[PDB]
Amino acid sequence: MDCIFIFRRDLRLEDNTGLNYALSECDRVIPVFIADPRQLINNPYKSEFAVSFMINSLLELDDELRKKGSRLNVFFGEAEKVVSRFFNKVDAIYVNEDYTPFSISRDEKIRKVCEENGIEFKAYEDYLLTPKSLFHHRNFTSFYNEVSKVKVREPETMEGSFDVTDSSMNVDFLLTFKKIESPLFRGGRREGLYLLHRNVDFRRRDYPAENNNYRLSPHLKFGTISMREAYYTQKGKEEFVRELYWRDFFTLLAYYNPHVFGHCYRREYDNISWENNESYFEAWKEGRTGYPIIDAGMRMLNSTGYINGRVRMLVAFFLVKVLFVDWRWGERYFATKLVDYDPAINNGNWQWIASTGVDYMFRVFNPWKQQEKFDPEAKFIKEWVEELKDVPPSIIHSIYKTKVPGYPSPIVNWLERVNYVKSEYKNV
Ligand SMILES: Cc1cc2nc3c(=O)[nH]c(=O)nc-3n(C[C@H](O)[C@H](O)[C@H](O)COP(=O)(O)OP(=O)(O)OC[C@H]3O[C@@H](n4cnc5c(N)ncnc54)[C@H](O)[C@@H]3O)c2cc1C
Ligand SMILES: Cc1cc2nc3c(=O)[nH]c(=O)nc-3n(C[C@H](O)[C@H](O)[C@H](O)COP(=O)(O)OP(=O)(O)OC[C@H]3O[C@@H](n4cnc5c(N)ncnc54)[C@H](O)[C@@H]3O)c2cc1C
Repeated sequence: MDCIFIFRRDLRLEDNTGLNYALSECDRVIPVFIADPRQLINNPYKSEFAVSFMINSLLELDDELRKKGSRLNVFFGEAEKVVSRFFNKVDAIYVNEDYTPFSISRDEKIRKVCEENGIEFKAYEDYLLTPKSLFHHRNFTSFYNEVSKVKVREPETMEGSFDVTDSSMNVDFLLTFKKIESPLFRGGRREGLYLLHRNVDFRRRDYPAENNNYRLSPHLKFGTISMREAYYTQKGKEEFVRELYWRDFFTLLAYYNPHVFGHCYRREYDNISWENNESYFEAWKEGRTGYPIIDAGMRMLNSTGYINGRVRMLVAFFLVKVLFVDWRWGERYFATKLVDYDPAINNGNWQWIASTGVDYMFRVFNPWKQQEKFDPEAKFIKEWVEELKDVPPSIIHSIYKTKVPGYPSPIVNWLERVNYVKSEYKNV
């Protein structure tokens, strides 16, 4: 048959489930990418960094296609409407299903349009490491132990034929949306594999100053490499593989509990009276809070669109349990900066930290203790907080006692706040 494959979040030609079936089931396959205005224009949850990474990855994907006497066929508009106008005469349409409300309804509409035109619509599982039917767990540890026993499908690629549509635009069109690139990523599968092979001490992955994180999230989220590939390449590293499974967990959690997008996983907490002091929130986004480690984190994130998991949760903790600001505010702000923004993964993590999610205990961290343990030399802090650039570490770790020039002193006492926020939770 003459069919179409629509890329979305699986920006690669290797080990792409839906693409594989498409290549083996039809004679010619037209590789398509649809620039959707609901995602690229006036998206409150849009990240400029994430977009650049996607565009760059889309540019790289286009090269791989040209090396096969084809090219990426680009269209513009809402997915369902695009299919409707341009593909009404194609045989079938292949894709990889996703798990968010937006994605689910978008595919339902494409399905309707497909039935009323005689186009076969085939969606396949690809983003997850495990089959979705296998989910039915309260917490992560329960999930991992049960599902990790299952065998991960091995990467594979089918041979086929890539065709083109003269009408369609080409990747050049997408350059309008690439406005500001992360100095820390370049996108594409080639960079992805390079990162996948750096040998780091994952053991010390908590220390920001060190370089022990693979920085693979954006590549996994946008699919320059498959979940299965990351898995087999690192199969021997238990720590990394278990963390890889956290992606599946949060995705599936959201898939089976759509209400997380807008409400608390544990609904009762939808009654918390967030102080939401717009003033503190503004200080948090600018990294002008009085805590060095928190300031360093936000500042890095702002200019880079990335921060390791340790800083990520310290920052999230501080906004929710110390400045007492609704986690949804932080969720949205992050969605705005993360080069690796993933709706379900971002949501899952925020709720976890705000303890309105999968973690049922009311977890608390000591900013100063934390700061001093994971950045003993204050190297990370000095790298991102301009003003403390020359203050000796010893002082920085106690900067609440002093008051260096140009650096605001703590905007609140975390201890008193955390106690109040908790009482407010128990109150509920
Ligand atoms: C900034 C960005 C732009 C992208 N543009 C395209 C594109 O043009 N074409 C394409 O095929 N794929 C695009 N992608 C890839 C996208 O991840 C896949 O298309 C995916 O299948 C779509 O579902 P999503 O939930 O990730 O949509 P996303 O782009 O995250 O979001 C789509 C819609 O959901 C809203 N939304 C996102 N997060 C939240 C939240 N936490 N709470 C409430 N609402 C939220 C957005 O505002 C928008 O209205 C883009 C991804 C990002 C992060
Ligand atoms: C408040 C908060 C928001 C977050 N938002 C996102 C997000 O929007 N998109 C996203 O991809 N990750 C998010 N995470 C998870 C995690 O921080 C990032 O995946 C990680 O920092 C990416 O950098 P890395 O690849 O170097 O991770 P490293 O530790 O090198 O690699 C570990 C890998 O395991 C997985 N992983 C590790 N921690 C988590 C986690 N907590 N949740 C899910 N998967 C994990 C990822 O594949 C990650 O690449 C968030 C975490 C927190 C606490």
